[PDB]
Amino acid sequence: TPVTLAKVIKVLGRTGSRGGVTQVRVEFLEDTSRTIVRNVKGPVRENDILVLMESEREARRLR
Amino acid sequence: FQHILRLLNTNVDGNIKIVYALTTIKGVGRRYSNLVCKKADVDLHKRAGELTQEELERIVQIMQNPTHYKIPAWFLN
Amino acid sequence: PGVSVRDVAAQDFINAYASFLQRQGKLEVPGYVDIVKTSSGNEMPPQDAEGWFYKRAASVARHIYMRKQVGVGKLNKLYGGAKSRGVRPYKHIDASGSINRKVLQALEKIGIVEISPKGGRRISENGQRDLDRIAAQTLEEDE
Amino acid sequence: PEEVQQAQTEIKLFNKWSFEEVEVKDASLVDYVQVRQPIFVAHTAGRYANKRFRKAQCPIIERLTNSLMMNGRNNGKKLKAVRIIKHTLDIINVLTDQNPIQVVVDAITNTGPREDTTRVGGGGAARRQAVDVSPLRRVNQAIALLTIGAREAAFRNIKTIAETLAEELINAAKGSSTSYAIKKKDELERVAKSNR
Amino acid sequence: AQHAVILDQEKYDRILKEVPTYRYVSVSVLVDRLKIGGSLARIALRHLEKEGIIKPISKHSKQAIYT
Amino acid sequence: PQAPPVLTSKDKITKRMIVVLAMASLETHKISDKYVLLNCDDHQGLLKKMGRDISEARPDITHQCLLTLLDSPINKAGKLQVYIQTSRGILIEVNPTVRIPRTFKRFSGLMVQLLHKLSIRSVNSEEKLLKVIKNPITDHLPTKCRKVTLSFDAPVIRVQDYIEKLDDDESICVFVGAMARGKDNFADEYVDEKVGLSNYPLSASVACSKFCHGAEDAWNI
Amino acid sequence: QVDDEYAATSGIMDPRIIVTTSRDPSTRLSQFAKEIKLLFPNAVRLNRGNYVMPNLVDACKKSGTTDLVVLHEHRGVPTSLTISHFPHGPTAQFSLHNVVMRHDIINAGNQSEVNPHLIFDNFTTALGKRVVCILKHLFNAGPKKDSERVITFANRGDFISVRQHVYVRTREGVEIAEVGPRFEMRLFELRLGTLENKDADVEWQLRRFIRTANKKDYL
RNA sequence: CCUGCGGCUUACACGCGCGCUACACUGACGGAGCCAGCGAGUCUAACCUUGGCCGAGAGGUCUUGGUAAUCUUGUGAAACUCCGUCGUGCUGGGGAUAGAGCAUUGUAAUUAUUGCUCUUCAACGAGGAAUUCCUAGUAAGCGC
Repeated sequence: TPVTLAKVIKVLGRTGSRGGVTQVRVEFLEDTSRTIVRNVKGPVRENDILVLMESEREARRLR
Repeated sequence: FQHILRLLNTNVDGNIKIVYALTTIKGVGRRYSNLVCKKADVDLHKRAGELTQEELERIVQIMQNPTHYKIPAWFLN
Repeated sequence: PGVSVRDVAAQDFINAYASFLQRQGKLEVPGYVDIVKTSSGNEMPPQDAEGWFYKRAASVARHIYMRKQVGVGKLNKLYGGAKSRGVRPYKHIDASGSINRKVLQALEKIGIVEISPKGGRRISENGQRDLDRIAAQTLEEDE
Repeated sequence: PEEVQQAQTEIKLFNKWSFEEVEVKDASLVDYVQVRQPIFVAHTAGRYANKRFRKAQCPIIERLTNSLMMNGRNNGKKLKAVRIIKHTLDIINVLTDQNPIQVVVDAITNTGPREDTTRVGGGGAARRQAVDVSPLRRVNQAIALLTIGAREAAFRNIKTIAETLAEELINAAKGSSTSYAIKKKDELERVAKSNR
Repeated sequence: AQHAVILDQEKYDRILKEVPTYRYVSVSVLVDRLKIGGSLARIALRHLEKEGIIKPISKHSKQAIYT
Repeated sequence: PQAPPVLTSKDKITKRMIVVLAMASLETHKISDKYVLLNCDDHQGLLKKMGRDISEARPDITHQCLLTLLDSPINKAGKLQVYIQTSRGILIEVNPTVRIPRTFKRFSGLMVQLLHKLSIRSVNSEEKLLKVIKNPITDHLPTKCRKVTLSFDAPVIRVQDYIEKLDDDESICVFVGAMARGKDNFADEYVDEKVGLSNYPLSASVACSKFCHGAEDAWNI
Repeated sequence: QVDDEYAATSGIMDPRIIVTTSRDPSTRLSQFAKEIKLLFPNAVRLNRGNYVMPNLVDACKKSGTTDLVVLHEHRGVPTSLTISHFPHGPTAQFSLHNVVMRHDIINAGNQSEVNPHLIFDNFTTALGKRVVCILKHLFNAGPKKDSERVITFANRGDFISVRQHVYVRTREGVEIAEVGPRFEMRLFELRLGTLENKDADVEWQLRRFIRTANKKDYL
């Protein structure tokens, strides 16, 4: 189960959810075509790197 | 090495060093044990598996005759 | 190029000066060391209570080489600490006065202690020579 | 002295392990782990806690050095932590003489729980939602888990803190889950994938 | 006693078989129930004669001697 | 030989299980000096004035379950701890080191001392058996556990087969509530399964003894 | 009467506050500091740890602050208070006695922290005027026409007592609910020098071993 | 164990809260090294002091320094650092608990006023429901 890598393009805004977790748009570092919003919990920023354990999972508005 | 044995009607172990095995009795504390080990001319770091009954009866008599061997009146319980 | 006790280490030169005093042999230590703990805030007696007075005298000689003069109050507060008074708050206490006065008399026997200006403690030519000899012996401790 | 001339050319870590040739194995930790700083001791107490990303400015080794004095019995003791860190580094360089830095970096890279999980209140219905973990967040979590396992080791054991720390670092470098931090990372991944 | 090396001769044989090889540290020299009736943690004290197995690790002290 | 070790939340990865009791009448009702319990047939003014019912309030269900559970052969083999969720929400963890008396007067006195204390002590003064974990049972329990409600309405099966099918690292848990009029829903949200053992309605003591007999022949306990 | 401590700034600028404590507060004293923070508008606070007071106050002064309150205690509960008005203003040093705690009693709603309504009751002497002006210039300038947060100072028997009450204009009269703490506040000195001086012009000290101060208010 | 609001009593079985000490090897005791600031202090009185002295210590000896950066005072502080001793032992962690002796007043300590010393060595194996405060020289810990 090789978890891919993803570089965050930008932190997705207005993602109404529980305070502490945010949706952020990241394009995969394996290939710059796979891009999706993902739910990041830790203190993050833009243009960073992260490990994505799912391939085509995309975040949504979590109320 | 020696295990517990009858000393002043107590059972005292010898595998531990000479200060604390000489402390578990009523009327003797840390400082009293240390100074009687000083006054009985025994090495302070020995455990009492050694120190055969010569020195054991010597510390018996230094208990029952302490002021003979410079145990001061300000040290008394 | 200049040999100083200040160049020499704490534990190393302390053991060296204590052994040199043991090599000197004559210091007239008090008989209370068989029963004393060298402080009122102390709980157990000193482990090497025979060389505890020697270590204290070596530290006093090091201070007398460093500072101009000291006193029994200064020595006692210098060699003083807190106390196991129980559970109440422990302040810092001084060291034993009679042990300090005897040690002050004990170092003038070897000539290490002399009456400083306006009284106090100082070193003499014999004390400075012995300190220099012990330091040079400890200057060759690098092997 | 002689070691003064030796360190005059190469600034090794305390002149006992080389502070060069350190490598970071796992990805997504570049610019999240500070390994590019040539220094002497991990006690550079300059103001770095003020900002968020300036905490990544201090080394992860200095972060673990701060993690040593994390207890009521030791909060605020510096030189105890420094001497314990030197002893633990010597224990690492004895168990694995490659580099204390390289072995510690390998353990940090192999002790990372790649996934996170959150409990969403849901208006009164908490649910387990798998979420990502940030790079400095994952690094801090691994360092904290390691320091916590090391501290929990020395509860009833005459082993030194440096010894238990080196044993946990070896378990993490092997990834054998013989340490609390590696077991915590495995259980965290298992829980995150349990409710993915 | 009855030999003054009681639990410190066969244990010494096991130590010479094992501890002179890997080696352990001053904390791991407490293995095989190194306890009272001899030297529990004083294996480093007697390690002046034996050398060349592994560097030591001193907790209360701070030393690493190749023994 | 020796007895098996302490079977509690500390014994987590080892062979252990939990017996869970709930929906009993266990509180502290001080009669106006000391602390007393809610008795139906004893106090007539107090029970009617409290707001409870004679058929509903049952304080001896826990005592009967403890009498039928603490003497189990599996309990002497070191495989079960006791978890109790009281009517006031109190969660109590009991190791099998001792055995409470079956005398409801003495058991009620010990329970009232626990209610006024939350603290029990040993004769040897070394092992306070009455531990209170962070409530409920599943907040500090073993890391591998099996949760199931043993209902008289759930699927009735033999206790030997289901227990023998379980792994030795998991902790089978059973929830029992001896309501004279009630339902098998006291710890429904905590149970991860719904299984049955008997074809007739039984109290907590009888169902607990049936589960203990099944566990005794499961792994020869 | 507006004073030289306030004439250039009384209704001109609305003030901000800073709440802090003497040295190593007890937890309940910190909680009471939290209450006096949340009662005041423009409320920001900062814990004092190992701080030299000339350095602390001087650093707080260039950053811009109108007033500074700092507390004391006696084994858990507070006893004393002082106010330091920053632009060379007068420090006032009080003894506070009784308290009710919003944590303690009930959650009775909310301290809405709106620009509150101000009440100063039964002040006659020029010292009463000094207390009224100094304390009035700590509240926000500009509550609304119907600001329902009535703060209340009462000056009966030299023990000024403060409460907070929240009112609704019900059918035949207002109706009030009790919030905030309730106090027995009493001053004992006024110094026009700010507390950094330690030696400047003391306006006022309470005579204590004067006989007639059994009876007389205001010295 | 001291202590702030609540029961009952005198010419003691209690309900709400604040703190300190510990529940041991980053530990505990033996010796070595050591970095402060705040101020305070005595004329017709004896303060704050330096030393030498002796007494384990507790405590007593005369004197200058200081009416004040001068003498305390560099308050040589404590945690801190090194090695030594010790092995997790409810031991040497721990001293609540008593008794005795010693100084030491004071008219008397008698109701352990205080201080030393010896002896006595409880609970405490990390504390549930809850629970407050907190975003850097900060929480936290140490002393004058």
